[PDB]
Amino acid sequence: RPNRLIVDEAINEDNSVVSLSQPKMDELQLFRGDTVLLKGKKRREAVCIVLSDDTCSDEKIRMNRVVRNNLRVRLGDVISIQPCPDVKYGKRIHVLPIDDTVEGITGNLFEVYLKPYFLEAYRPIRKGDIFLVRGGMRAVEFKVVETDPSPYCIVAPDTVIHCEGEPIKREDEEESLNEVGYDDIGGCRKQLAQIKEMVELPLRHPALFKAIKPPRGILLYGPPGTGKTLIARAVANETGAFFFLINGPEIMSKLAGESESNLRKAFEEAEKNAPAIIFIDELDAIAPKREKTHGEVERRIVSQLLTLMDGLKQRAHVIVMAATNRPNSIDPALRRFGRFDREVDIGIPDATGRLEILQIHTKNMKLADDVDLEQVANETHGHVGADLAALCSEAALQAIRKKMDLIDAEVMNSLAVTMDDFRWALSQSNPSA
Amino acid sequence: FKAFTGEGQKLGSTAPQVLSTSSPAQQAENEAKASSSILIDESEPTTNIQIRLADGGRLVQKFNHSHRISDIRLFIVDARPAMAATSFILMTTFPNKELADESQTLKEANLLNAVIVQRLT
Repeated sequence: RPNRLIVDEAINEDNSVVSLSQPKMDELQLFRGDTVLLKGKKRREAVCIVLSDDTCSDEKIRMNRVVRNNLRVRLGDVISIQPCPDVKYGKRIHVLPIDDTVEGITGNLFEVYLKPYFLEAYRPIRKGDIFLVRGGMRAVEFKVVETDPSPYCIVAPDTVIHCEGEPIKREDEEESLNEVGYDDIGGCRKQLAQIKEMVELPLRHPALFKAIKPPRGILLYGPPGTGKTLIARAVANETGAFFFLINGPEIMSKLAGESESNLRKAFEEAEKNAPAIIFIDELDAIAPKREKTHGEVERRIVSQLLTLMDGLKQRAHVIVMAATNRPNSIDPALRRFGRFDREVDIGIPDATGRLEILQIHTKNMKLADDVDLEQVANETHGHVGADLAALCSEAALQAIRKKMDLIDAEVMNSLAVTMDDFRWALSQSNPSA
Repeated sequence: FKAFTGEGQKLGSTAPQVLSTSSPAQQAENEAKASSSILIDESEPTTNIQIRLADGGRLVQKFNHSHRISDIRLFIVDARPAMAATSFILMTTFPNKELADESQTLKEANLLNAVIVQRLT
């Protein structure tokens, strides 16, 4: 069916844009800027706007995280799209914030977040939709409880918006946007694509591998703080795979026998939640080089890890990934065929990567007109994602401390970080690599 | 948890809507007259651009590429003469870029599609 399309990530960061290929647009007789009524899995409906994209396959439909969550749909699913010309300029539209993100934030959530987001853009809206508004160095969510034309609506300069406070609790079915997503990582686009091609199919279509081998060990290595955990969390989130973090220090802290039992039970639990992803953080802490280890209990725990990982063979649809600094950092026999047979090098983000990371970390931050992330990204040599995040945070702190001499969300949104603040934070960067 | 309570002050300024242009059937008749007044090139492809109005548009109209935005600016007034006394401004959407120059052809403006929404001038 022509209306069936495969969901894909969207380059356009706007919250209400659906990118489609021009051939498919004309075939569907869909004109850019028209409203579309997307149909989700569990009878979910999302009203958005279609936009052309040259770099898009005909069947592929590019979408933003917010719309995906609104439809309870993940990448690679099939959605139905049709034009919905029957849209009216609703007058009474009731929207509410979400408690988990507005806690400790005061001042009317209007003229600060809702007003600038809507203004006069004519953003389409549907009942029950969840959307995210960035401001005051915070990302506030909002739920469209009611709209004058039930259920579809489009805001208009004559639309009356009601924001009666009383933040609503997050229902368990909904997945909070605070969780890590594929757009939350910048710079390692090549490695990230490699990881997609490596792990998407086993988790998304397990029946194919059970019927028709799959990769069982991926070793992510690089300087500490490069966001390896971030990568694994994001991957688990989009693929809907159970995530189990096994911090190396946490296991090493446990006394002899307790640590091995904890590791064993972690693998067994992950197996019982198949499909699942196990992230062995700081693997070198668990299984250091043979020369480094000087204790029977460590060699015992290493042997136990090898035995369990070998037992994974009879298991399936469980992917184990670990974090290190260099392959030679861990002892041999761990990279032997099977166990950790595949490797990936996150490396250091490049100028474009640093720019992407800075943009990702400054989404909520209000930067002055003179602040340009490209020039600084060019200057910021040898900074890791953690370092870039800390630098942005330091600039924000510099701005806040400067303003304190003179919390109300209006005041918070009033202050804006300037290039001088970034230059000062830069002087205090303290690079880690 | 009543969804009809309190109030929120107006988003924007007052909008002077009258709609004193006769019964919409008359509007449709005048739109048909204006459409017939459009000179179809017969060679360049034809596209139907629908327009949104403050009260409500949906005014689908076939058009060509060689024309200028002055063509639509005049056709809208023809189909809605009341707009003659009410200056109108047309802008695209996402980005909401205001379409100022009229001398440019539609091909020059590469706007052969329904991003035509009317705002008070």
